Amino acid sequence: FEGGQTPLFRRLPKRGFTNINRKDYAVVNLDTLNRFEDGTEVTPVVLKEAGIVKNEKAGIKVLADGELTKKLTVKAAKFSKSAQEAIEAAGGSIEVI
Amino acid sequence: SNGRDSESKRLGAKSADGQTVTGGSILYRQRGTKIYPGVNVGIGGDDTLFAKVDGVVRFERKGRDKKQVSVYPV
Amino acid sequence: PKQKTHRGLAKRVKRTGGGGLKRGRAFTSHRFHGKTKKQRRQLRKASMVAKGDYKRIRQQLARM
RNA sequence: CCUGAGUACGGCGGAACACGAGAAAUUCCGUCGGAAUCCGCGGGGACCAUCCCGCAAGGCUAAAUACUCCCUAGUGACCGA
RNA sequence: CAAGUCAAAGCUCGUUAAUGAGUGAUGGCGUGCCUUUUGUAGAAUGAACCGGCGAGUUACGAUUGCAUGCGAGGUUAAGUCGAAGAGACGGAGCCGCAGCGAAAGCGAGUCUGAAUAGGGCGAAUGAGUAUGUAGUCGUAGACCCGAAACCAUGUGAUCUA
RNA sequence: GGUAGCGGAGAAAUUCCAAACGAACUUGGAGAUAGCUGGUUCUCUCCGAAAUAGCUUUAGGGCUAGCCUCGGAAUUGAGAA
RNA sequence: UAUCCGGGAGUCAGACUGCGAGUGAUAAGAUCCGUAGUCGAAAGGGAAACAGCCCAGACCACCAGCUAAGGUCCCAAAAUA
RNA sequence: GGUGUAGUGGUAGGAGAGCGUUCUAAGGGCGUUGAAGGUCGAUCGUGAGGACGGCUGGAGCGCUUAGAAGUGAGAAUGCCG
RNA sequence: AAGCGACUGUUUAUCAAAAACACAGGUCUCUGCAAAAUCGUAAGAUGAAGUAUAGGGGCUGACGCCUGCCCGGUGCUGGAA
RNA sequence: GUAGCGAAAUUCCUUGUCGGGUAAGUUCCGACCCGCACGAAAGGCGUAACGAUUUGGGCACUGUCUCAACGAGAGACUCGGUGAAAUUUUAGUACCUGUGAAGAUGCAGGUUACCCGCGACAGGACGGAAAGACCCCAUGGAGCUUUACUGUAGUUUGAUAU
RNA sequence: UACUACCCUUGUGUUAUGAACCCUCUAACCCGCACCACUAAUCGUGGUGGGAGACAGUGUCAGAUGGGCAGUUUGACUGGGGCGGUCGCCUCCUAAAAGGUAACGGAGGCGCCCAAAGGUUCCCUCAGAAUGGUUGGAAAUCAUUCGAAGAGUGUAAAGGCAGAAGGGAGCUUGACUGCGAGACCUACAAGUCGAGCAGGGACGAAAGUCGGGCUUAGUGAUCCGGUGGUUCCGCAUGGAAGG
Ligand SMILES: [K+]
Ligand SMILES: [K+]
Ligand SMILES: [K+]
Ligand SMILES: [K+]
Ligand SMILES: [K+]
Ligand SMILES: [K+]
Ligand SMILES: [K+]
Ligand SMILES: [K+]
Ligand SMILES: [K+]
Ligand SMILES: [K+]
Ligand SMILES: [K+]
Ligand SMILES: [Mg+2]
Ligand SMILES: [Mg+2]
Ligand SMILES: [Mg+2]
Ligand SMILES: [Mg+2]
Ligand SMILES: [Mg+2]
Ligand SMILES: [Mg+2]
Ligand SMILES: [Mg+2]
Ligand SMILES: [Mg+2]
Ligand SMILES: [Mg+2]
Ligand SMILES: [Mg+2]
Ligand SMILES: [Mg+2]
Ligand SMILES: [Mg+2]
Ligand SMILES: [Mg+2]
Ligand SMILES: [Mg+2]
Ligand SMILES: [Mg+2]
Ligand SMILES: [Mg+2]
Ligand SMILES: [Mg+2]
Ligand SMILES: [Mg+2]
Ligand SMILES: [Mg+2]
Ligand SMILES: [Mg+2]
Ligand SMILES: [Mg+2]
Ligand SMILES: [Mg+2]
Ligand SMILES: [Mg+2]
Ligand SMILES: [Mg+2]
Ligand SMILES: [Mg+2]
Ligand SMILES: [Mg+2]
Ligand SMILES: [Mg+2]
Ligand SMILES: [Mg+2]
Ligand SMILES: [Mg+2]
Ligand SMILES: [Mg+2]
Ligand SMILES: [Mg+2]
Ligand SMILES: [Mg+2]
Ligand SMILES: [Mg+2]
Ligand SMILES: [Mg+2]
Ligand SMILES: [Mg+2]
Ligand SMILES: [Mg+2]
Ligand SMILES: [Mg+2]
Ligand SMILES: [Mg+2]
Ligand SMILES: [Mg+2]
Ligand SMILES: [Mg+2]
Ligand SMILES: [Mg+2]
Ligand SMILES: [Mg+2]
Ligand SMILES: [Mg+2]
Ligand SMILES: [Mg+2]
Ligand SMILES: [Mg+2]
Ligand SMILES: [Mg+2]
Ligand SMILES: [Mg+2]
Ligand SMILES: [Mg+2]
Ligand SMILES: [Mg+2]
Ligand SMILES: [Mg+2]
Ligand SMILES: [Mg+2]
Repeated sequence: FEGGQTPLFRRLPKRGFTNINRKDYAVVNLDTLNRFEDGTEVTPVVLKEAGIVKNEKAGIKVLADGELTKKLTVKAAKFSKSAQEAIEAAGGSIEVI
Repeated sequence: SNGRDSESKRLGAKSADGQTVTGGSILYRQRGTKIYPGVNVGIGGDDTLFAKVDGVVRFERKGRDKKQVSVYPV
Repeated sequence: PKQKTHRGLAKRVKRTGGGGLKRGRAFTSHRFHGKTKKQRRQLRKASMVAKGDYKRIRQQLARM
């Protein structure tokens, strides 16, 4: 309250809306997966059992920030293109649940 | 009646002689060109002087009785 | 009872990564013939909430 | 052949639903009008089609839940005129 | 002489025995306490005095700091067992680790934009979380007292009309 | 014996309705509200203000900045004379 | 000592003196600004007494000394210099 | 722990250190050879305050550490006596 | 002798006894009887166990002489294309 | 704006002007009418009687007064008994001048003053009683008014049902 | 042209239907109308007559009226308050040679205009005085000289401008789009200037200038609605509604 002066919230405009059908995915940034033994199969079940991902919000999305150093048969809901490149270049294999 | 006036606008110099300054800075606000532009200096719609590149501000007499601003870089 | 979130702020700001707040601008609704185009294009660009204002509204939009 | 008729529903006016008529679904009250029934009916937040789910307008139903005038056994980093 | 203080004669006593106690002629200086005020000795306010009582607390949340545990994993809630306990179980859920955008959506990038442009917000710079504790804020009377008043029951014509 | 408070009665004055009636008394909501006055209790140490700007159906109130304090931090040491 | 980050405030009634201006009657212990000081929030010494003037900033003790403004015939320390 | 330098007026206010009260857990100890409380003392500590004695009194109370608070009164035209 | 009110009465229990209220009288207006008006959710009741020479409401206020002009406006009554 | 009244319970100017009353009359009585701003049922003009009505004059009467004096009784006063209250920071509670939150018992300078009481008075203690009722403020309250706003009970009109 | 039928406008009728309206009926409703019974009852319930009558009354909905009643509103500044005046913005002075700086201190303006009064390229320089000359004057217009600004600059004042920002003529529309390092001011919200980049252009031979005007006023939040576009969303799906 600014003393009757027009408050900051009131002098500004509302913006946007919310999409009820929004898909918010749980993020795995490619530096985690250096954990797992090469050749194995990464899944949301594996990630949850390890404790990496506790909230599979809408599905796992994989993103490429860190450097990958393994072969991995990774699978998820969606991959980013840089992650596809990095995995397939290391020698893994992308799938989609 | 007489009781009214406008917001005083903060004219006059804003950068000093011998002062290094960034490009795009402001050197002298004014209404009417009480000081002219010079080297590496422009002039706005409101006759305000601004340095186009870095350098030290230098004010100079433009001959007898008119003044100049200049910005010589390093 | 837990805090109540100021919904009029929740509709008018957004958290960034440093915790700061994004905001729409004012002078951007209905009266544009009185404003130059530099103002219009510079006001369709969002800005950030002030230091002293965040000091005043953070308790309201604490978590949001 | 039957499967709850002046009923569901609709109009007007009002309420309760987080929801202040608002795009306002759903539920209920008053008033007036007013369906079909298994190839049927209602819902899925205006609404139409498709799909899915269910079958109102008849009734009952313990348990977990709330509370202590009271009774018994007691307890307190509660009081001590 | 806001009544004391400082110095001090005289007199009388003798201690938690140490530059002792009590009294005090006389002299110097000196306009109480609180509140509220630019400013009060105040002829501005309060208090007759004594004694008791009598005002920032708690619950749930938020945030900051300090401390501890663990650490890009930190943690359970309800409920069960069990001293009205600790503890164990309980991973549902919460925070953080990835953001950007109104959103679709993309993703260490994203949005704006025709745009490899520039710019904004972010990352490479990195540390959070559970509990306790203290400061502060919010919702609840929220620090204590204090209105005239408002509303909803009821009671009253033994007074008076 | 009758009229009772969103009222009654009134040869009418704002008058009377159980010793203050421009709306009785009592109980409850209720610890109403009070930007208003009064009060708010032990000690020492370190540091130490303001009575200004702007906006305010605002002007004896409040919000931000300014002025104070405490903790952290870094920076070509910017500060003061 | 400045800056940045964060916690906590309080302050928005100011007064006088000197200088610079306005309003005023170049009157006001008037009013409103600027500027500096003091008070406020500052005891002490002088101005008889006297927040705001002149000197000066109380951590304590001393029956020690040197000075400030102001003073030296008595009250009342110091020169009837 | 010591030497040196510099500083230590203070309201609102911020920060840090404490004294005291009641209770609790533990440890330890003191009380009919006289506890607490009361009262007088010329005592110790920088302060809050803490002991030791004399008389009264007649049964519970200290000390160390830590914790929890109905934790400290001189003012409220305060309430009760 | 003058003003006010015609009169007797009533009035602010507890600062106003009055020129204020009432009063008989006058005038206007409404009301045909389940009256009108009023109390009350409604029943029911007063009005009235009355009936336009009765009742209700407004104004004026004994008695005497009088009571002028204005229906444009605001109301009311009636009307109607 | 008529009749009628008119410095009026109405007239400011105004103690209007004139006359009467008085030695002297801002009041009173009677006329005038520049009616600031009378006026006809918010009734106008007049009116016998009436009035704890208001106003002015006169006679009588007197302590109202000139100008106080005396007496009586109750209290006050002394003694005995009994026994409150308001108020109250502490008080060994002088005066002038000045100072100072601008009006001092308390500060200064000077002066005066043996200690303690009794009866009386009431100048001060900005005395007591009472959180000023005048004033201003509160984004206070209450009652009241209305061609303020928004509504509503009733009244009325219509549609529909019975 | 007769005549046959398909028939079509227009206005007459029969029948069935739908409304509106007037009268009539009685059987609903009603009667503080009478009589009988319950019953000793001015209640009430029934019965029989009579009257009114599908009206009234009641319910719902709607319109008008409605201080009869209720809840509320009824600015601030201010040498007390009130009136006057003022409240937003621009310019000067005050304002004390940076900036800022108050008063119910002094003076004035604004709530627009311009499609050229913008941009660019090219060109030009004013006011007044003297002299002379017809109507023609004190003064129109012409010519020479004097002429440094004594003019003009859309509009107030200040600052500035004669290397023009003043004036005139061509070509145009940069009075563009996305932006924008960085600075000024700033409590916040806002405001101001801005080189430079990219796209696509104007003018000009080209340099190069052009993101309105000579600079500073010509304006106001959010909410709420409206219009156009959109590659956005669309409550299970597709749409739609609606955002
Ligand atoms: K609805
Ligand atoms: K003494
Ligand atoms: K914490
Ligand atoms: K930690
Ligand atoms: K000081
Ligand atoms: K106490
Ligand atoms: K009329
Ligand atoms: K007259
Ligand atoms: K008159
Ligand atoms: K006296
Ligand atoms: K009121
Ligand atoms: Mg406002
Ligand atoms: Mg411009
Ligand atoms: Mg828009
Ligand atoms: Mg339905
Ligand atoms: Mg219905
Ligand atoms: Mg008891
Ligand atoms: Mg006791
Ligand atoms: Mg004294
Ligand atoms: Mg006092
Ligand atoms: Mg007192
Ligand atoms: Mg009320
Ligand atoms: Mg009785
Ligand atoms: Mg009255
Ligand atoms: Mg309540
Ligand atoms: Mg001086
Ligand atoms: Mg003054
Ligand atoms: Mg000064
Ligand atoms: Mg103060
Ligand atoms: Mg001093
Ligand atoms: Mg003082
Ligand atoms: Mg010496
Ligand atoms: Mg001497
Ligand atoms: Mg200090
Ligand atoms: Mg010191
Ligand atoms: Mg004890
Ligand atoms: Mg206590
Ligand atoms: Mg006491
Ligand atoms: Mg008279
Ligand atoms: Mg009478
Ligand atoms: Mg009488
Ligand atoms: Mg009386
Ligand atoms: Mg009358
Ligand atoms: Mg006369
Ligand atoms: Mg008449
Ligand atoms: Mg009259
Ligand atoms: Mg009349
Ligand atoms: Mg009369
Ligand atoms: Mg005085
Ligand atoms: Mg004096
Ligand atoms: Mg003194
Ligand atoms: Mg006596
Ligand atoms: Mg008094
Ligand atoms: Mg008062
Ligand atoms: Mg009747
Ligand atoms: Mg009202
Ligand atoms: Mg209210
Ligand atoms: Mg005011
Ligand atoms: Mg005034
Ligand atoms: Mg200046
Ligand atoms: Mg859909
Ligand atoms: Mg759906």
